[PDB]
Amino acid sequence: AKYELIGLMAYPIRHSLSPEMQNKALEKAGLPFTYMAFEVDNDSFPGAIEGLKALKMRGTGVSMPNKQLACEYVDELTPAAKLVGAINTIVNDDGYLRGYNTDGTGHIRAIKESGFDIKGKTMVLLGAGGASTAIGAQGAIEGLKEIKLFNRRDEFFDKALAFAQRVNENTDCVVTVTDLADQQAFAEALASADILTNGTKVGMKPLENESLVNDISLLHPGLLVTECVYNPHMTKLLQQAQQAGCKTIDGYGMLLWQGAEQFTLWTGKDFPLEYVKQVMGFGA
Amino acid sequence: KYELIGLMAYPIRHSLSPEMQNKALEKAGLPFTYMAFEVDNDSFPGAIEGLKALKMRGTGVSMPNKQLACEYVDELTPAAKLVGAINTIVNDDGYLRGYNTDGTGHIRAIKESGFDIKGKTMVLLGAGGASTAIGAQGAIEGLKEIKLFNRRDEFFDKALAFAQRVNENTDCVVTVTDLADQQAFAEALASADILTNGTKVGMKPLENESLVNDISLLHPGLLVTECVYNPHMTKLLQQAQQAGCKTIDGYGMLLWQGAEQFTLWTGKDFPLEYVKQVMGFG
Ligand SMILES: NC(=O)c1ccc[n+]([C@@H]2O[C@H](COP(=O)([O-])OP(=O)(O)OC[C@H]3O[C@@H](n4cnc5c(N)ncnc54)[C@H](O)[C@@H]3O)[C@@H](O)[C@H]2O)c1
Ligand SMILES: NC(=O)c1ccc[n+]([C@@H]2O[C@H](COP(=O)([O-])OP(=O)(O)OC[C@H]3O[C@@H](n4cnc5c(N)ncnc54)[C@H](O)[C@@H]3O)[C@@H](O)[C@H]2O)c1
Repeated sequence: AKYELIGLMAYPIRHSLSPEMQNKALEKAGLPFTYMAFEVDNDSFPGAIEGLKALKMRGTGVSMPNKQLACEYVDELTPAAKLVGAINTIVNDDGYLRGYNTDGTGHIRAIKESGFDIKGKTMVLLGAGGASTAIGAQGAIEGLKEIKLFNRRDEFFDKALAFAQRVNENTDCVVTVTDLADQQAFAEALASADILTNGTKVGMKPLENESLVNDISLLHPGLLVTECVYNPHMTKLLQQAQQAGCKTIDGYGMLLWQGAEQFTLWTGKDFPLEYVKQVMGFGA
Repeated sequence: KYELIGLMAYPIRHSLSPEMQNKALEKAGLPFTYMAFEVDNDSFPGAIEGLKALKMRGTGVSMPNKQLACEYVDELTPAAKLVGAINTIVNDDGYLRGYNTDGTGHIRAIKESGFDIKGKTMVLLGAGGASTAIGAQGAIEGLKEIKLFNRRDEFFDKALAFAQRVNENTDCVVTVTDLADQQAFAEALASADILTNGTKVGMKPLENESLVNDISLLHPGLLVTECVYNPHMTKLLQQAQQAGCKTIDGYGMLLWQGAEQFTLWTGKDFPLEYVKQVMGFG
């Protein structure tokens, strides 16, 4: 009876790995919090937030299709989340709601944890969806000199443009958006890049048999390559990077660090990352 | 995949409901989790918004929201309408049903000892949540007469009106006597099968008293029930036991009340003997 509730507001909720990860981390540390998932869409989201406040829930993770909508229900968003226009985390600080995007802080935390310094580097970002804008937003916020966002001409292209505009106009980070079709612009981008980051669905099943990088000669050792895809754990892009001497960061790195960021936001304590890693079976 | 079952009250710190329900849930491996939420009259309406939006299976309700909660359910039981307060809400696809298991619980605890409430005469001490719950249910289930005594406080008037609702909707006879009429108390008692305390007397910081100043108001063979369960053995029960007469304690009510809630939420049978032992109610 002394535990606070932390939710997950989304629909569907069947395939989430947050519940087990947060709860196992919580048990390990013996903290007075319980994590539960709830089926919430755009129509019930407003009443769910009223519940969050009335019941004094500690917070809630947020997923499709409520991430953009949730931005309208918090009192405060971080500068990175305002760039993104979407949050996956809400923290209830005694009635005052703070909105965060731990996908961006997590991925950026995973990078730093490897001993890589973000400040002033050049990132070649593939995609402009939820993972990519969150990643680039935080990256800009933490000092990236430039971001060479490459996105095909699909339903996300204009999104890339506004994102670049927002990041450009609100940060000292220089973002350019280039059409993926221009392979030479891509070749020059990669050569000048310190980090290659895939935030697209390419690499994830069923498309598990492809990368946005046609030839490994396009990559150069010394380049750090990060992957958002965690299914499969070993993407084609990752294998290219490992077959080119590049240092790497897999999907599990972002997933675990992202979970950590949420955990600390809600508990104030450090996340037992190695433990959660083994317990969830992300080690093999 | 688990559904939430809450408790909406303030305070919540002392409630034994969370442990009982979660022990019972865990014993059967049921896909539900019970959790207490600190909620009062001002946050109750938003908390109900939350029960619907989050799709909770339901929620237990305790002070100070039992009366207010009746205005937030789509449907209430006949007993609940007589009491004017509920301790239980069940959410059936957005449709909310209110029940007062405190009534059914106490009555079930009585029937369970081997005693039949039909046609009997109960001397009912009190007019709060416990007493009106018990009286409502007891009346509905064939109680011939309810003689309730209450001091001249804020619950006296509530007692009068309560009596009226019951007297008007049941075949039960209910009277309201000033607890200060020591004579009527001994007399209206004299002819009684059941003595039931629903007041706070017996519970700390009133653990040294009883509303029974004499045993000659007790015919050892009589039935004395106590709502108080802190302490387990109240002075009113300690007298009764030494008096020789048979009694039903607060634990009986607590467990049967909890059982009803559990079955309403889960559809399963409550593991009462297990919870009893685990809770150390033995
Ligand atoms: N590791 C983690 O913690 C984590 C967290 C979030 C998302 N992800 C993963 O990251 C990936 C992206 O998810 P999201 O939510 O941002 O997706 P999203 O639907 O919001 O956007 C997908 C992006 O991929 C690009 N894309 C898709 N197919 C493409 C193709 N064939 N060629 C070129 N571009 C293509 C789109 O233009 C778009 O910019 C998914 O694999 C998801 O599983 C991982
Ligand atoms: N065992 C269970 O399941 C269960 C359930 C509910 C309540 N309870 C217990 O029942 C008792 C009553 O709780 P409630 O919710 O009905 O309280 P309540 O506030 O609603 O009503 C209190 C009643 O006690 C009377 N009273 C208070 N002090 C008195 C005094 N000094 N002398 C005479 N009468 C006095 C009042 O007039 C009133 O009628 C408490 O001990 C509570 O813990 C037990």
